Amino acid sequence: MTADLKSLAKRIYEAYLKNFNMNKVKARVILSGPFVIHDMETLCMAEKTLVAKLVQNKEAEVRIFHCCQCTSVETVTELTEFAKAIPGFANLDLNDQVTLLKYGVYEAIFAMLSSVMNKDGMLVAYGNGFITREFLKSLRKPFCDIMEPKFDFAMKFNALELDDSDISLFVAAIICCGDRPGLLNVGHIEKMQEGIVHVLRLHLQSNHPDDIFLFPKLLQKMADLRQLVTEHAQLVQIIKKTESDAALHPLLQEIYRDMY
Ligand SMILES: CC(C)(Sc1ccc(CCN(CCCCC2CCCCC2)C(=O)NC2CCCCC2)cc1)C(=O)O
Repeated sequence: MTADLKSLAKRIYEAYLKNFNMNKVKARVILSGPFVIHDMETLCMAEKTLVAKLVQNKEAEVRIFHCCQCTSVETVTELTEFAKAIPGFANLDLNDQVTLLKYGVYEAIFAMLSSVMNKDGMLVAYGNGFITREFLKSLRKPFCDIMEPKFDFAMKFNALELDDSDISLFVAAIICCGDRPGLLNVGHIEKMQEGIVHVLRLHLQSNHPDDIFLFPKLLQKMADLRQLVTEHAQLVQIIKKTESDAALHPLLQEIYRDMY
């Protein structure tokens, strides 16, 4: 790993630490011991302290869904800044930057969600709440079907024991996929992708000498995320169609529009 490549890995890591409010070290410090949301009584208590304005109120499941949409809008914003640290990203055509982020953001979201999940629940609301996995399963259909596949992905992803230095590069690689539909400058993106993937490979070799297959394991996780997002988008479409009170924020509507 040349000084240039080591420096690119550090640039990407620092961009991740600066641009995401939650990092995995911070999340683990908190999860080691937030207000616990495990039932309807504690949901409504948390709403009154953490999202006071939101609480004529909607059904609980629809309130939770609205709050989730707010966090997605914010994460999409954070991922947009972050992507500028990727060599060549800001030099790409504005329209290609849109296409890459369009397909990439939810893969990045579900990868990063793993850092705040354990087998019993997830840290939420900027580190101030913890919602149990069983509570989310108790919601009425279809809302109970949103988070469980994400916990299942996260348990196996977390068993890889990645740190923030690895995850920042993996999120950059997700954004760089040169096989998204609609790309204008596939060739330049493939070269941008190759550069990030090359740094990811070398960094995993340095940082995880104990796991000689970690790079292909992460390529497979990328593919698993793409399929997780496809399925997620299908469920979101069901909710939007069948749930009168579950309208999508316009930014998220645009992200899902014509996605899959
Ligand atoms: C919104 C759809 C339509 S479905 C969808 C998508 C994503 C999620 C996970 C949202 N979430 C829980 C946010 C929970 C808020 C909490 C609810 C109870 C009262 C207190 C506030 C959360 O913490 N996300 C992290 C954010 C940091 C970066 C990693 C992701 C849930 C549903 C979408 O597709 O966007």
